[PDB]
Amino acid sequence: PPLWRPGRVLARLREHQPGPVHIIDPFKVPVTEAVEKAAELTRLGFAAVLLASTDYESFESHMEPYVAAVKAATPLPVVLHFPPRPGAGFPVVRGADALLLPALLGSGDDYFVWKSFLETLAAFPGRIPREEWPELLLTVALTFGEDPRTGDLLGTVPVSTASTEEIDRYLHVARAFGFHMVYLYSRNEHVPPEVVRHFRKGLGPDQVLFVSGNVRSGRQVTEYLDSGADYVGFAGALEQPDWRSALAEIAG
Amino acid sequence: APPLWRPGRVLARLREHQPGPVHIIDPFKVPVTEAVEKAAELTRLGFAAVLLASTDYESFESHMEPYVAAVKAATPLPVVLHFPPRPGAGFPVVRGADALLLPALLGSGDDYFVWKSFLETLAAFPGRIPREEWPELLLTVALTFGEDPRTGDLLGTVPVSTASTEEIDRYLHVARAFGFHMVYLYSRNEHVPPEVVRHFRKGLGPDQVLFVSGNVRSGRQVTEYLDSGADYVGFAGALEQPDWRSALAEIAG
Ligand SMILES: CC(C)=CCC/C(C)=C/CC/C(C)=C\CO[C@H](COP(=O)(O)O)C(=O)O
Ligand SMILES: CC(C)=CCC/C(C)=C/CC/C(C)=C\CO[C@H](COP(=O)(O)O)C(=O)O
Ligand SMILES: [Mg+2]
Repeated sequence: PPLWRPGRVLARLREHQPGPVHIIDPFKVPVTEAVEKAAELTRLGFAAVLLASTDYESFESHMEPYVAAVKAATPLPVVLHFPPRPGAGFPVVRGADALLLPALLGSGDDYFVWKSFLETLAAFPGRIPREEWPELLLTVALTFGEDPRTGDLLGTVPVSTASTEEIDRYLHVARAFGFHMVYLYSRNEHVPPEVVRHFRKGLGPDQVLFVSGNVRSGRQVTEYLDSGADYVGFAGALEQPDWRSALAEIAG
Repeated sequence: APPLWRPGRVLARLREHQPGPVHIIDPFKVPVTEAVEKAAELTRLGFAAVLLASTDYESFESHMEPYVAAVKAATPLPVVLHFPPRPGAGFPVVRGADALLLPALLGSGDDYFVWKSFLETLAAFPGRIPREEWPELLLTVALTFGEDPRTGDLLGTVPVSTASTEEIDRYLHVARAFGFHMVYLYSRNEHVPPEVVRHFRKGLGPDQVLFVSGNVRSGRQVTEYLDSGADYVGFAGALEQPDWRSALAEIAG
């Protein structure tokens, strides 16, 4: 089993053409609605389905059957993205194709910078046979704009864009440590397109670049893809009754 | 549960013990009876720990479990293992060791030796050894100085540039933000520059332990490195000879 080495999911993300990726928050979206949504993602040509949230409780009992219901509705890989908790590490369930593991390089708490990875692997394989574990996508995760919620929870400080000094240090780490992916996120604002370009030009060719946060239009998706993002994530735009119209606009 | 990667007793002792020399016994070259004779002397000098370390090893578990047990019966000092990892296995480990020094070779061109060795080692934990009997892990930034094709060929290391502080400062930023426990500055064929030691001491947090080793053969060298800010000054080869008692007395005095 690849585990922390590159596997099937990373290969699919590297070779698929760039595009939008819908993110289903499984603790806010009822499983029946997630299944209806998942059936549409497949038709649009998205590369994967991400299940992600800042908050979670009773993870294993909720997520194992939630992941199975989504997998029955779409052939796309199902990737989990959640923060770790001291004493447990990152949450995991069998059936997920991959876990996106964020190393929060801008956090003031070394647990969220990377020690969460050590706690997670110490606990591996735990309850799940090694042969059935999801693959791990080792990711540099950076936050942009004022965000006291993630700051309070994970210790993140917004990345300073007054110079490229801080991002240049993250680029050196992303390259030398052989991270698989970089995830640029803004909870309350927008990751700057020029930061996306700086990362695309500074990363190796096989390092996958995700951008998300407040993407609500196809124009925003296009601008980020033109700036070099491999995938543009969006969750909140579809957390409403008229999600089918919003999805068609974002994917158009 | 074992502290494992969290700070434990061995790190607390390294943090609080008086700075000084630390002898490193290569267990694949030094016979165990000589290691035991050495261990008794290191105890008298009040060194902080006994390191068992080597670039090379074979049949690790069967050789090291009895070797560590004999050294532990000879000294009350913590026994710390320091060896390179191997893809497919991670770092080598035996029960009985108090701690394993885990080197993140930040200057390597191979990401396995930069840090993925840590992921393979923890994945494999607990493995063949019960959780409660595992050694503590000392998370360490490991940096090499001077021409060294042996470590370059084995682990992908490139000598750290001392032409400016650009490279070193990036390693300090990582050492601090990632919360490494220790920094180990090593030169196989030359000497780590005392000024680099001082730059690291000034740049590290107060609880980050700084080790320097490589070609230390005299007490004057130990004093110079301790005066430059090293917490511990390692030495192996100086004692790999018949007149080791004289050499130890000169390095420790
Ligand atoms: C901070 C970090 C990057 C990782 C640590 C783990 C962590 C907190 C993972 C949860 C997923 C996440 C980064 C943000 C939540 O929502 C956005 C979509 O936003 P929108 O509703 O605005 O589209 C998403 O899932 O990407
Ligand atoms: C490259 C690195 C720092 C870590 C990777 C793992 C690794 C190769 C561990 C083995 C220990 C080591 C760094 C060097 C061997 O001898 C010196 C003492 O030298 P002297 O005989 O000149 O006194 C020592 O043990 O420190
Ligand atoms: Mg494990």
